[PDB]
Amino acid sequence: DHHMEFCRVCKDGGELLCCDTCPSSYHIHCLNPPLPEIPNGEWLCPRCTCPALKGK
Amino acid sequence: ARTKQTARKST
Ligand SMILES: [Zn+2]
Ligand SMILES: [Zn+2]
Repeated sequence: DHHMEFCRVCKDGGELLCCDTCPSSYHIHCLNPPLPEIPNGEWLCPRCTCPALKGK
Repeated sequence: ARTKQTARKST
């Protein structure tokens, strides 16, 4: 596998949402909008979901 | 969206 073996939030290795763009691992409830189940399609972690790079 | 299941802190 190519992402963390536990939720970056909990350090718990439950069902971890494999960020489609990066090796970040989270529980669907350790996100901003908690999910009742793993999303359909391209899911990105909070780290990847920032469109505006705050260079300043 | 993908998911892994490894070592969650149940034990
Ligand atoms: Zn978690
Ligand atoms: Zn990511």
